Amino acid sequence: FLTAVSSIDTFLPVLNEAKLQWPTSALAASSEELLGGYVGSQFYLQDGKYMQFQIAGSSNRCELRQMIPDGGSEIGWAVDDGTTHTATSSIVVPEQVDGVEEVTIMQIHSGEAPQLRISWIRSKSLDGVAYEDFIMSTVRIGTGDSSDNFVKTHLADRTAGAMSFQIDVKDSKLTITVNGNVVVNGQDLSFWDGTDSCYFKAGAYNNNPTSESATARIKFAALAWVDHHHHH
Ligand SMILES: O=C(O)[C@H]1O[C@@H](O[C@H]2[C@H](O)[C@H](O)[C@H](O[C@H]3[C@H](O)[C@H](O)[C@@H](O)O[C@@H]3C(=O)O)O[C@@H]2C(=O)O)[C@@H](O)[C@@H](O)[C@@H]1O
Ligand SMILES: O=C(O)[C@H]1O[C@@H](O[C@H]2[C@H](O)[C@H](O)[C@H](O[C@H]3[C@H](O)[C@H](O)[C@H](O)O[C@@H]3C(=O)O)O[C@H]2C(=O)O)[C@@H](O)[C@@H](O)[C@@H]1O
Ligand SMILES: [Cl-]
Repeated sequence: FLTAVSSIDTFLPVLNEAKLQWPTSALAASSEELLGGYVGSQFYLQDGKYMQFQIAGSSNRCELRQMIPDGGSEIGWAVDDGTTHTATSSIVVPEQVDGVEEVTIMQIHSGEAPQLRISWIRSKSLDGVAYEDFIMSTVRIGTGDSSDNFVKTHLADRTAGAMSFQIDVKDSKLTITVNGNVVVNGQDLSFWDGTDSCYFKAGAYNNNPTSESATARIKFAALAWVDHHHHH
């Protein structure tokens, strides 16, 4: 039988602050249900150690969405509220099966748009450089479709071993740290000033596959939203 993520202590803090959306943004499991042992092939404990997400289908997801802690409702915060908002993770990205082309593994999202997606990418050129099998950040600085609305950055080549990420937002600026090294340093998020509906996400969100049957798979060794105010 499949082992539940809540059967160990590692992920209990974030599970107390998230709902699971699967296979779309529809509710699969509340925070209470996650803490109570919700499990399926889409969301189970691998190797006694990893919170593993799996999903097939274009634009489908198996993803945690940040909630107010202790049974609360959906959270919404602003890039310019003066608080530092932080998400941390340690992720093992396996080799992806044929047909999977991009898997979003962490986000900042709002009611209307993704401010930030960190994604694995099979193949893409950025600023005239071709990259394969790598982790990318995609930041929106507008809501349009033209390339001027996005800042897309190579973060790191995918590693077999765990890779650490940290996302920080403070005073309308974004920092992304990968394996302890700052890769994105103070990216401007001020376009989003006053949007009070932002939240963190993490898991597997499958983008532009070439086969809707192909199953994306992502293993988390750690995941947390870090509260700089220590509300207790
Ligand atoms: O390599 C490129 O720059 C390609 O960008 C394509 O447009 C992207 C866009 O930059 C961005 O990555 C966007 O991301 C969306 C995501 O895939 C999901 O649909 C959801 O999260 O919404 C995201 C968003 O709207 O920000 O996806 C588009 C896209 O549809 O591919 C094109 O410009 C492409 O021609 C170009 O090669
Ligand atoms: O286009 C998407 O799939 C976006 O969905 C976003 O989640 C929303 C979405 O409305 C979703 O259906 C669900 O809606 C909830 C909503 O949270 C509301 O507050 C209440 O919980 O009932 C609604 C419902 O059950 O329909 O959750 C929403 C949310 O903001 O959490 C995100 O998953 C986006 O990332 C996505 O692009
Ligand atoms: Cl799409």
